Amino acid sequence: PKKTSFGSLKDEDRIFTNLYGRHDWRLKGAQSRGDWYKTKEILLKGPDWILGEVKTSGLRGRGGAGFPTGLKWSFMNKPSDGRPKYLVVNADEGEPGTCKDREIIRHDPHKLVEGCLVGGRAMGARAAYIYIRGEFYNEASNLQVAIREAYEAGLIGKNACGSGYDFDVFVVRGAGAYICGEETALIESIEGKQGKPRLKPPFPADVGVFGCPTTVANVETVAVSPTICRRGGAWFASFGRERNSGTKLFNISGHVNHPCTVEEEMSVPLKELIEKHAGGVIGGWDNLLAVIPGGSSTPLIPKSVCETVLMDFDALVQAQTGLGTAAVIVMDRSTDIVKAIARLIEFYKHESCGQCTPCREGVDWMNKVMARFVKGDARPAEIDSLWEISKQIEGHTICALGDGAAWPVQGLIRHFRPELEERMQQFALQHQ
Amino acid sequence: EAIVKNYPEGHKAAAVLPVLDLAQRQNGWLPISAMNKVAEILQVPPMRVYEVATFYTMYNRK
Amino acid sequence: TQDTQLIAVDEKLDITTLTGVPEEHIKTRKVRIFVPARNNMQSGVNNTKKWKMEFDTRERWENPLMGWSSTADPLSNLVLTFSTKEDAVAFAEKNGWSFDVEERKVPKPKSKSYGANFSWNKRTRVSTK
Ligand SMILES: Cc1cc2nc3c(=O)[nH]c(=O)nc-3n(C[C@H](O)[C@H](O)[C@H](O)COP(=O)(O)O)c2cc1C
Ligand code: SF4
Repeated sequence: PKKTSFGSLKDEDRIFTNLYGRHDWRLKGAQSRGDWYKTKEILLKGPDWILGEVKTSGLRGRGGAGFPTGLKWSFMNKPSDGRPKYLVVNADEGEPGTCKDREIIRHDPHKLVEGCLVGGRAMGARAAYIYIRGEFYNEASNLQVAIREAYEAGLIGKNACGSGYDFDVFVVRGAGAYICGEETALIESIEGKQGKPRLKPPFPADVGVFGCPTTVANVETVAVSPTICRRGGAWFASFGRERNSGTKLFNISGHVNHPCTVEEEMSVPLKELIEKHAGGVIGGWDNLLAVIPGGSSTPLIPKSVCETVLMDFDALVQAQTGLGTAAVIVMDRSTDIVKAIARLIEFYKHESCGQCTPCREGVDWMNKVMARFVKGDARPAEIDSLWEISKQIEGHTICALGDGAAWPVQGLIRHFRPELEERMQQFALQHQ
Repeated sequence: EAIVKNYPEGHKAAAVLPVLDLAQRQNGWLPISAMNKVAEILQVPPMRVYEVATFYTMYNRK
Repeated sequence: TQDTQLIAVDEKLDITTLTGVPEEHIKTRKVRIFVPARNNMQSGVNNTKKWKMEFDTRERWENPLMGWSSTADPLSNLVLTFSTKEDAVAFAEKNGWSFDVEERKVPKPKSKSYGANFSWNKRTRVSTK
């Protein structure tokens, strides 16, 4: 009735069986691994059944939102209105520490296109625009090879999978931006204009790409969608805590012996995951200083929090952080925490699209202030000023990049203020 | 033209990013003439083409 | 509702003979009743809510000395404010001044929608943001 000891998943329930590219990633290998099997029956079941089984799965947005993917995808169950319906798969993967999208695309692309096909059918979309980032040129070419194989096999195109539905997938390359990862900015960049995000009184379900309805979904979420249809929401709901189901991927990087990727069951203990899959923190677990749970946007937590925390949405939310993209970055006692965070703010300043004032001016201001903090040329009152500034841009920006840049500062301040104090005192008496 | 046909008719301006990337491949770096030539083929005003080139990092204006 | 030796004073109020204004500045002056328009440089509206009374401009020469803008019309800087046109138009002929009145210009309500910026068909779709 309850699998309290969540984690230690087995190979049978793993989705991306070809994660490390140890099997044929072409159509032949994907069909061998169990892809494109009874797809027509999924198509013939009807979009309501596809949406309904997603709610039973309790799938949450694996892109940094954690939204109830079933509820979100239900927004195009509305009848047709003359305008075409479009699906969009986010594949930017610009958040630091995030590598999962790269691996699925270049090692199991056929799952992705099938995900667009079943996803489009559920939401009634006409075509899927996979927005792969510009850097992933080899990945994009690998993705297109699978698309051509699917087109020749008759899985996609006119009468997709022999079910009457006509679905097409256009893989659109990026031109280099982290803000393109944002859903509305991605919708913007597809349209050909500058990649600034658009405000939302409206929503992509009503007004979106070319003005037609759209829904930006992460690569992982759509990729696991067909297997959810095959194995059921009940099978998917079995894993993970309540409201925390599924087997989210994990990108472990930083001061680990063997940084890697693993598709571990959700709500896994953080210590357990690092110990076996990654190999443990360099210099032993006691050498840990701080950990980035789910990417740069997610605030850091110290080792004391790291002692026992389940890797999921709710457990991290009560731990003053978020799951985000499950990008676990560890930082040992040899890591300059202030320098590392300042680099993250530097990245955010170099990636802000400059549209709204709080993100255009606040992030740059926070960059300059944090630069002084690294050198120590400041005063203790500046820490509080940095806190107020980070709150001023929080929730006042068009997209969640401003909140995505304010959280690391808030995370650093509330957990390493004595380190900041010591550095400033060190600067003070040195320059006497 | 295959790039443009990927997008719905009437919104051919969406091909600005891939087409401008194509000019990069056969020129290494895109000069102002390449950014103007992209405007003519795509009917987009040159100012909008200039916006895309400067915003995204990959486009080597130098 | 006040018995204070009340008498019928129907004739219009003609206090002009008491304000001491000379004869010249009481007929040949054409006052204007208007709601001032917003300074187009700015966008605030807090200066277009009270009716203003002003007198027509007159000669303004230059001094033989350093050359300020001299004048001989005392009713040049006099600007009065009234909260309603009726009060303003009543103060003119009560003081005995020929007036012209311009009705308040109310900015008509304009329907604005953010979603129109990205329209599937209509030419209102913008090319930049
Ligand atoms: C600055 C920023 C960057 C983002 N980058 C990505 C990204 O690279 N991939 C992604 O899937 N979602 C990204 N998102 C989240 C999207 O805006 C959106 O919420 C999500 O892609 C929707 O799909 P999902 O529900 O499957 O996560 C980003 C958001 C922000 C604010
Ligand atoms: S927060 Fe930054 S990236 Fe997002 S819309 Fe505002 S300026 Fe642009």
